Amino acid sequence: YCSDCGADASQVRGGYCTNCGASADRIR
Repeated sequence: YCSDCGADASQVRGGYCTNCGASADRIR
């Protein structure tokens, strides 16, 4: 998941969370 908004890991792409824009480091 994305720690900054809680979107599902499957929603990251190109090094960012494609929902809220967070960087890849914030995924857990």
